[PDB]
Amino acid sequence: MAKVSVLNVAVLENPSPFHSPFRFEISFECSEALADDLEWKIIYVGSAESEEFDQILDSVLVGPVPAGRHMFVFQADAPNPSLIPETDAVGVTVVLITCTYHGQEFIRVGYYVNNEYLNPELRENPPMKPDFSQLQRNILASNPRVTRFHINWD
Amino acid sequence: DGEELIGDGMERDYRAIPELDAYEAEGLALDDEDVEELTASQREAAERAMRQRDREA
Amino acid sequence: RHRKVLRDNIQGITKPAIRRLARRGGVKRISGLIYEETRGVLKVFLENVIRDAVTYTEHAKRKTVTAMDVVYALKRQGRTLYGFGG
Amino acid sequence: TELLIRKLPFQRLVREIAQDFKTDLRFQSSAVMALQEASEAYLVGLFEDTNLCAIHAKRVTIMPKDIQLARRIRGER
Repeated sequence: MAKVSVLNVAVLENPSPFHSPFRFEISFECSEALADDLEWKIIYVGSAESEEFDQILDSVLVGPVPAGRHMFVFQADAPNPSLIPETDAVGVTVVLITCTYHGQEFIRVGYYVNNEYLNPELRENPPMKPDFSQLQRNILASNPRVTRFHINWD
Repeated sequence: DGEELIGDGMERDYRAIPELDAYEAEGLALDDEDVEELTASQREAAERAMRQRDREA
Repeated sequence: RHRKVLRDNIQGITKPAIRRLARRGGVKRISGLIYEETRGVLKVFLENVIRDAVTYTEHAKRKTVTAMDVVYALKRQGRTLYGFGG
Repeated sequence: TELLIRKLPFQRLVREIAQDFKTDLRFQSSAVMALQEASEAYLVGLFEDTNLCAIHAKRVTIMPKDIQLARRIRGER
């Protein structure tokens, strides 16, 4: 049974301009000290259609992990709009926070992200080519989806 | 542009149809055949082969 | 005149089931496109759980898939919750 | 009524899918019941996420994108 349990994720600076960084405050419990690193990563799903348009915004390492309750702040640069299909640029998608030990993902937190124009005319008539300077990214941080996977510690 | 799940006339969906609503014995195990559990050795040996299959996949 | 014998036509899953599940999930309206999409997800879900359970059965040296063989495969799937524990 | 997927079509479905992996399989009736309970739960789960995803694009009609997205929030690759 697992050595790490996420207590919380705080979505910070939300909503925000599409280009502003993602800011997360992650709190977790460690029941048994980890000698090696935990790898946390933030994933923007670019297109619902394919797993191929997913962007890894950043990745950080944490460790050794002593036992107890801990926090770190995970910030990452907003996704690169050149890689997002125009159809999917506006409207809903998903961002994911994930954690890995000895190569196996043991947890995946996910949030629905809405990319929306704050400009009433644009909302009415969006340009074929989406303008990302006009898009606000609202993360729904009231409905995280926490998904756990059994992994081998040691 | 789509379908309303409600649904005046949705009652059509909750109909009981016993022929479709129960299992048939064909392909099932009754009443005595090998149910023997997975032990320990075989369990880890199987979990082994799978962790490798999803590696190569 | 000219009577015809009925062949047995159960194959996969029809629309009423999809609506029943969608309704269980609070969905009040669906695209017609939802039906195909949903069968696909079910097939894919079942495929992965069945393949894992078959492999548990192959190792037990028997031709019957037991209930524990399924339970075990299901643990390989991962568990979604709507909040954080703690 | 609590009907979701009817027992027989589901059994037939499982049997067919299982046929690709191994030949001449039988199941315990409990095993089918479990796959059934599992499938039904997994799907109502996505549907729940589906309505939620659809409510935040501000639509009343769910679409295959919403389903696509819902499997991603759980990380089906």
